[PDB]
Amino acid sequence: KYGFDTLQLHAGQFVDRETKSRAVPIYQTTSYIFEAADLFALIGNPTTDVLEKRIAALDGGVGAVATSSGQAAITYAILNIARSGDEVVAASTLYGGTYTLFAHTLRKLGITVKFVNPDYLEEFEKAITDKTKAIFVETLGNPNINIPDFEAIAEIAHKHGIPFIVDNTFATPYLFRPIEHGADIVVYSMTKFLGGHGTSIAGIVVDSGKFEWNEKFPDLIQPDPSYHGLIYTKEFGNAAYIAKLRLTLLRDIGACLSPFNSFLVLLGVETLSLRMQKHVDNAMKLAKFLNDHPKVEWVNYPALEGNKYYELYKKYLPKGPGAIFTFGPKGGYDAAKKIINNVKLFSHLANVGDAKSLIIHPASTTHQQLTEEEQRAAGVLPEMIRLSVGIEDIEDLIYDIESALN
Amino acid sequence: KYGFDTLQLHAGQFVDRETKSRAVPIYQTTSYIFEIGNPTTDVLEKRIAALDGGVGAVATSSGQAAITYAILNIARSGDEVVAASTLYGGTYTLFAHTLRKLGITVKFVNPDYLEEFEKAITDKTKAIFVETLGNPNINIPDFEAIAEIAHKHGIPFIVDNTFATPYLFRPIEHGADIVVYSMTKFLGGHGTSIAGIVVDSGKFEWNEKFPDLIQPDPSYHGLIYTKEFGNAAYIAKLRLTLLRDIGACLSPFNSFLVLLGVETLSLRMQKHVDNAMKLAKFLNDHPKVEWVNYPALEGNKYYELYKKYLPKGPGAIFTFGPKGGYDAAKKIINNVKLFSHLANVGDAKSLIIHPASTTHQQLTEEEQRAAGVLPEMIRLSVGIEDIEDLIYDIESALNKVLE
Amino acid sequence: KYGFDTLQLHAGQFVDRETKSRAVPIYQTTSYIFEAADLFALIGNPTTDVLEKRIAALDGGVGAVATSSGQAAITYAILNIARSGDEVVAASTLYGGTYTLFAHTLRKLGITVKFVNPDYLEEFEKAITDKTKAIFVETLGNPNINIPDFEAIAEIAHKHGIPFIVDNTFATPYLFRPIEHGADIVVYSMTKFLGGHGTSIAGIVVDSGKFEWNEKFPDLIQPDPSYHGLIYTKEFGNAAYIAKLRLTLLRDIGACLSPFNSFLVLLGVETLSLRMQKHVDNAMKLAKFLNDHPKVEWVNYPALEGNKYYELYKKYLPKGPGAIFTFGPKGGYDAAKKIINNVKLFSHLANVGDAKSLIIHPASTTHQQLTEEEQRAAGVLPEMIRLSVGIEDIEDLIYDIESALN
Amino acid sequence: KYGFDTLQLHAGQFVDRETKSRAVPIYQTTSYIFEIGNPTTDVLEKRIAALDGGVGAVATSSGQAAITYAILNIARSGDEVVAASTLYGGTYTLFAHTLRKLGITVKFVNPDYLEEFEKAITDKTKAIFVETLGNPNINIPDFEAIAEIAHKHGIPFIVDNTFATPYLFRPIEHGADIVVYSMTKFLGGHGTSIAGIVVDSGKFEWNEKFPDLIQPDPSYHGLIYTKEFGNAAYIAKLRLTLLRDIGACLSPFNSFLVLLGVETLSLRMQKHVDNAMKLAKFLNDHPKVEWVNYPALEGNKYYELYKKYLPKGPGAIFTFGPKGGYDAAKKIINNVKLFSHLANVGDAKSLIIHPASTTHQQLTEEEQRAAGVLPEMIRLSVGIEDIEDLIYDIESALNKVLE
Repeated sequence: KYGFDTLQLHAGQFVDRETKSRAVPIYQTTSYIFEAADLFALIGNPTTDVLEKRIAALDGGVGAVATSSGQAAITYAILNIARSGDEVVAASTLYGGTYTLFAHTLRKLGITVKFVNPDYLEEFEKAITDKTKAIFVETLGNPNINIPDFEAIAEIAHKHGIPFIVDNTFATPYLFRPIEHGADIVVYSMTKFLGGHGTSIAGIVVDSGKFEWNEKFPDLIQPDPSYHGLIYTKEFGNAAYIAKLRLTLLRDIGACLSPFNSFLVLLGVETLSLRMQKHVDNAMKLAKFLNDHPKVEWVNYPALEGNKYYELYKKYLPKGPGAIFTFGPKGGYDAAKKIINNVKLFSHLANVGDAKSLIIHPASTTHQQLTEEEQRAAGVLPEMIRLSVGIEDIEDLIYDIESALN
Repeated sequence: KYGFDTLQLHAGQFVDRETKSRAVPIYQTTSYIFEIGNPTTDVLEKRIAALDGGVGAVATSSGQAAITYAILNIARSGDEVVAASTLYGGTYTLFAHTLRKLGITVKFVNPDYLEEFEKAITDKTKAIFVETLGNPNINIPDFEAIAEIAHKHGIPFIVDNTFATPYLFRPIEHGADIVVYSMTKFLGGHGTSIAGIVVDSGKFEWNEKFPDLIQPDPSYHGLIYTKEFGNAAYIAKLRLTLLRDIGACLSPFNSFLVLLGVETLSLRMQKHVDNAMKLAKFLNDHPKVEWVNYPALEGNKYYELYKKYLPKGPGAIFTFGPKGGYDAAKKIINNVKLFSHLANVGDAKSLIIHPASTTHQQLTEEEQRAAGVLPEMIRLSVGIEDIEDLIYDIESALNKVLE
Repeated sequence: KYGFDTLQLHAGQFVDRETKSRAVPIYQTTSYIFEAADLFALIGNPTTDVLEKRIAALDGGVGAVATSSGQAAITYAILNIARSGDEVVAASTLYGGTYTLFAHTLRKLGITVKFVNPDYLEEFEKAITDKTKAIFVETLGNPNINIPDFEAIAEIAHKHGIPFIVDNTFATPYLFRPIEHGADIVVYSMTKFLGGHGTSIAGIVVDSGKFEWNEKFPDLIQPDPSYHGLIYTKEFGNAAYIAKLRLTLLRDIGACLSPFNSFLVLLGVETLSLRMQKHVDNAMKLAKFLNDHPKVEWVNYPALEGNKYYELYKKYLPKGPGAIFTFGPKGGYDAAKKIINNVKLFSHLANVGDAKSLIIHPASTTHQQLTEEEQRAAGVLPEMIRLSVGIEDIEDLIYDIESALN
Repeated sequence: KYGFDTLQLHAGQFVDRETKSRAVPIYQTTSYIFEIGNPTTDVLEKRIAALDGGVGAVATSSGQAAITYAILNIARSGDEVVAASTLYGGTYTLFAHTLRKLGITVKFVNPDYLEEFEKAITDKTKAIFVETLGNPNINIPDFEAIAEIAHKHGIPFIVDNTFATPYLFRPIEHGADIVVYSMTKFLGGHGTSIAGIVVDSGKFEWNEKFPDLIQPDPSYHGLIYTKEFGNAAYIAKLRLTLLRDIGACLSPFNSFLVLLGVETLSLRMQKHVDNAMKLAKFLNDHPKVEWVNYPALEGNKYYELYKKYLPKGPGAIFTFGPKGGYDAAKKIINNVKLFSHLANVGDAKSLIIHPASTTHQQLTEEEQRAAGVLPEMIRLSVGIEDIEDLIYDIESALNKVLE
């Protein structure tokens, strides 16, 4: 039973018996020489396999599959247990890319995603049908930074015999271990905080090994004709789901992570606890600064007294409810734009989860094509600025924003 | 108007206005500051487009992803694709299992029988799909003939050109509308990087069978692709919808490494087919070899189609069968010192596999032969080694086999 | 005036005007297209240039040249101001690679290095001649972890008109800024703590711009015939030394850093303050644990009350005197070897400065070919174990060593 | 006993017993656990050794470092080297400035005059140094003749073979004892990675002039190199002393990228000299061209030496001079669209420079000509583009020049 800081440094890392190299070698190879039939009768990469086993260990899961992106990890997590004609219940407060994946791309493939408001538990239960195969929520939703009641939602999932999937991108295992709170599957965009340096697009699917695969999931308990009548729950025990994801979806769609990307993401995971503790300390200080400023109208961060999600922050995310929060300057839309155009240290771009501090005015950029009614419905107000708080000196971040506010 | 060797080295490559670097910088970044795609990857997309005579291309994380994207861009649950039975094992499973689960029924036809294609097409069919050189029979389909059958029914002709590359065959010149590659193989050429790509000709006029291309897309703010992008509608939809939503994107580093391979494509591919033909000949005359299946051998069913569609040489992959059966094959596999025993093809290095004692051992002798795998079949991917050393290595192995 | 944490993240990083990429692009290129004569009439790489400017900023210097290794950085730092027939005064308590460079490789090139005992200041002064061109010391010497009196040694250097060069590899700018204490040139093996992940061999030379180049350094104040009578102190102002190092030694010997290596080292520098604070907190706790253990004879770490360098730790290295220290188990040579062979978390290898914890018994490995008299003279005792304390959980490192001790 | 194309692809490359990966893994590590060098870099060292017929090689961070190491391994303060005057500008400055400061006097001789070599040798001389194809005159020295002069005086013959590579010339077959390369150039071939290498023949018997090789080394625990390593004494000393002490080591990543280039060396280098010769011919007949200097042109002073030492083609670099002087040269440089204006050579891409208006503009017309740079001299590095496109680009540029 090693601590978090040991595990983020060492977990899944065997020493190569050829060279004995201390660093993980970059196995930039398409293929491997055979001993051959027993390999195919029962793919992967040895660099990636370290990152896979490391994330599994940090979340306390049985195994993981890395993918080329967060988007591909989400796609794979659903398509592994949902076929044409099936349904998924999802929180409405999703990442834009997740919404369009769910509402459009998947809908065309015959998977119907029913969006509910995650603050209302009755709405989850009321949306479940015979066809429903999973409940999906984000740890901290977009763009509102809402925290769902994980245990309550998990009780609903399990009562109906479906898995609970949590996208934990905004927190990482350092701030929240969804499997400790009823989650059966965890997904990340490792592109964001897990990777940490804005270098490498990557995703991963983590299986708890805690879900009893039932008659609602026949492809997991019945002969697979692609592997000559292999039963995943017989051959792979509690790891049936993640084995099937590798052997079917990674084999067939091939959203695979380059070993070079796995390598770079591992450099980030090596410092995860250190980066994430600095992220949250900086976010809370900057949130408390803006929430007392005369040029600021409102601040939306769960750790601020009065926020609807304050009691859910203290229960589920005691170390800090991520490092992303929104605020509204006084002066509306035109004031927000002046702030974007006057910051010198915050970087103006659409992404979150870099070591560097990030700013965006979604109403003047990402959401500019939509009406204000459409923007408000999507959780975007005219004055709303989103911060992704990096690991710079907090005095420099306060100075930069305070200077723009003036 | 530049020639193949110039484009393979220069096409899609701008000089950066910051540094003016002559090499393609590796933009290993997640994000860009404001005043989708990647500038390293962009060079490779334009380069493959230019080499095939296409209007544009989208890079993917694998050939498998390129094929998936290429179909999913124009087919949804309840639609159909007509594909050749002669598919790489991974394409067959994608089509017959994964796309089936997504409610897309793929109808398999014997690509020797042009009529078998016309029969398989229905109202709901959205494309015809074939490989230039089929797995594992090394069969050349009648492209022009199949393209006419597709165009008669107002649907695109999709060609997997992995085994040929644009140097040996440009499917667009012979009626293909979309071209897909596993760049993992010969385009890459060095066995380092897994990559795919979809290439749009921009020749096909999209109709009422492809509504998401001619009608407004809710997915991208009520935009019409044919209106905004003209002949580039298909490749734009693929990027803006599937590459965004499913995100099977290619590493900038992998793009860098595939570009390095593409700079020598004409050079490598010429040596490949020069080595492949000499070795195919050698084995065809050897008294311990029962049969060799390579279309450039006189008597092969696909010789005229080689001389027509693939005059420079019909790829560098062929299947030979030793007198001696499974045992002889196993013995040759276990005795080669230069040929590398693995499951991939398309490396600069010569590769060998005996599917019957490896990949296809779980199937019965009957189930094997039903998938076009003979018990005695050895597949070769012929590398750019000295042909004398390759002949010697195989001849040395053949001398450990009985008569 | 930005803080350390901002500078380690942002310093030297311009946004590319082509792509606007937030991450530093890897410019893996041998050459660049011309506008051409004015370029050569007045080389480098744009990825490396970020790392160069970043380290200069963290040390408060005027500029830096990255090299292929710490060894090449030291070679370049001496050869830039010392020719055949010249001399250097160096502390005896040097890295093995530095000693052999100084005693053998350089001696053959006609540069005579006079070794003094750095604890005795009179010995520095007594070793200086008309031919002497520099004093060289390590921040924390090998293998004894000795701290020189930087200011006192710097007063001696400057009294005689020679620069003071400090190898700061074991501390990094987070724990010690040698230029604040009289140093004119700083060198690092970025291979070690600066890089932080045991991935990339790299070195760097940092010029203070604070040394008035005098008649003892004619190549810096007189026409250079290689650049058609260019005078470095005229053309490059206070940056004469580092400009000459680039234009002569990097051009002629070509110990250049791959842009890929510069990239990876920058990923490490991004988290330098966070990694180094964890390194020192872990080292002090493990040092205090061993220094009170009944199975341990002695512990040599400056931060322990009683150590000769305790008063010099508190003055020069208040945050913590690096993360490398030696100890002697009771039971001598054979006990030390049992410890090496029984640790499961500490990695057995010759290097220092990884995120991972490192152990070596120099008398049974690195120094095995030498006599005990020869070993003792080199500062190696039979029982001496060297630890490089990583950033794992301190409970796991204590458990691992405590288990071996038993 | 394998041929060049097989070795360039396979030599020095083991299958890893952990993963059995077919590609050379990138061992981007500082350190290794106990039960100097790098296993990625090791493959490249053995591969270049095998290609030249050498006993071993040491990779360096640059050609400049390889040359430095190669000299410093057998010379110290107070010694001498005899080098050709015809050196790449960087070698000249290393020799005449940096090595001078380290008390090593380099004596420069006109390599056309075999006698000028014998005169320059003294008691204190430790090597003879030349480039296969000199800069910028493209002169071929009489290797065998110079090797005899070196061996008569009991000193090694060192050849910079950067411009040829082992495919076009193996200096060891013509009397060289040490071979150095800038792998940055043609060995690399893709303009991505700066790298050098020293190759030891193991043919030279070290004598009392080289004491640190025949006597005990204090530096490495009183070991004698000739006793412990036999014929590999020189290359072992270089690794164990200079690579350790000065640490100009090659990135494992750079080693990976140079290996990818070396896999196609025979293929690229053949196209280079096929393009170089056609274009040299074209310019030699063009009425706006006064002179072309390439040894494969009949009438050139080095034609017989080409036909002897370099039958496949005397590299792909040559100097031409337009009728019109400095101005015409500047005009051609400013009008080319395919040739890239930069200071390097040895890329797959065609390169051009006009040293007189660029690298050598600070010198007077007199000081230029003294360094073998004519005011009208244009140097070309001829790439692997279609020769038609290269001819066209130059002809197009020549049509913006007056008569």
